[PDB]
Amino acid sequence: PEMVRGQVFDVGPRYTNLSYIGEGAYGMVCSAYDNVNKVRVAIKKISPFEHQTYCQRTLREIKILLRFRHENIIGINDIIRAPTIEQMKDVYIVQDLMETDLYKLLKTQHLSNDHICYFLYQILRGLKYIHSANVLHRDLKPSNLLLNTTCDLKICDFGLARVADPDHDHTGFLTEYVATRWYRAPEIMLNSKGYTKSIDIWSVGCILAEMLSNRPIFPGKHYLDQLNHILGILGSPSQEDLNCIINLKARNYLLSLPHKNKVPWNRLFPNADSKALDLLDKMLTFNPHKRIEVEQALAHPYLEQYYDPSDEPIAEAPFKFELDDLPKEKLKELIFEETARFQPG
Ligand SMILES: O=C(CN1Cc2ccc(-c3nc(NC4CCOCC4)ncc3Cl)cc2C1=O)N[C@H](CO)c1ccccc1
Repeated sequence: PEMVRGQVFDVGPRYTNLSYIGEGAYGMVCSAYDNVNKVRVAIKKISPFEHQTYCQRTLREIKILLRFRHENIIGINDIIRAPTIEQMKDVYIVQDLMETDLYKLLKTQHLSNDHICYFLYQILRGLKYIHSANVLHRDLKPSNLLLNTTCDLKICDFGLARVADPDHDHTGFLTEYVATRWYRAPEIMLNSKGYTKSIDIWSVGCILAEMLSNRPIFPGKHYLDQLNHILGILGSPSQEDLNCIINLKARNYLLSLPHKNKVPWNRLFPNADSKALDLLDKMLTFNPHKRIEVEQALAHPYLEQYYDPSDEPIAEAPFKFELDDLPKEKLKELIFEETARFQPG
């Protein structure tokens, strides 16, 4: 078999001429020539069966992405694994190959207002579909937005995604959380388990802000520093928004802080389109109940040149699947079952 940077890449006969793309905790990714469709593809090798939480992510990723079909959501084209559970140590997930991601693009490229508008439109168009399936992405960030050579955008990495559960969203103050720090909504640190659609809109707000300046808007250096940054720009919460936080630890923390005034968006972003800043403000609302929803965001005047609800599809039914209690050994079985459709047969 072909190897790349040490690892065996058992992807043939269909996929040949591998080039290394990158690596992480997930595994390793290469481009490969697909000998059926005659295009290069992305292939990521995942080796998760020795820890339950890698199994969870892999299964969430697989189940969600096979059910979803949308232009602004990365699909799964093919999955390669051994023919038996016993022999299955790796899963190879085949996906459309994208030129870059919004993280890499933001470190080197100034975005025109027309690019920001188009990228924001596509994020929200994909997110409309996600939310319509009652799913929360929960880790939206520049590196999870893939881009092709014509700036078409696809949301990727559904391994932290959850079915929405707003009746069980409440928790205590400083309750530990998994998703990416700079894009975490203020309520995560105060009283939310991150089980409502509003968590994703916050992350989109952060991404909008970052597109306007090429710098993260709330670059907290650790867990409660993240609220420090947030409140440094939004200013102190209003009496009404505070009264919505019934948890006493969280409310009294907020009351203990000196009063801070709102930094106006147009001084933080002096060159930004004023409509973009109005939408930003509505996505970066402190109170999650008052935060704009995806369909409202799409209908915002900033996006008028693209808004077309008949061309912003929704999912055919809500998604349902839970996984926290299931062992490593059951999750292997489910990944095996979920990938069977791709086997010769
Ligand atoms: O799978 C992932 C996360 N990842 C990693 C990755 C790498 C590359 C591409 C990708 N990249 C490109 N092009 C690139 C060209 C170079 O510039 C950048 C873009 N084109 C297409 C794709 Cl799909 C996509 C992904 C993705 O979704 N994590 C699973 C589930 O959470 C997981 C499972 C178990 C434990 C931990 C995590």
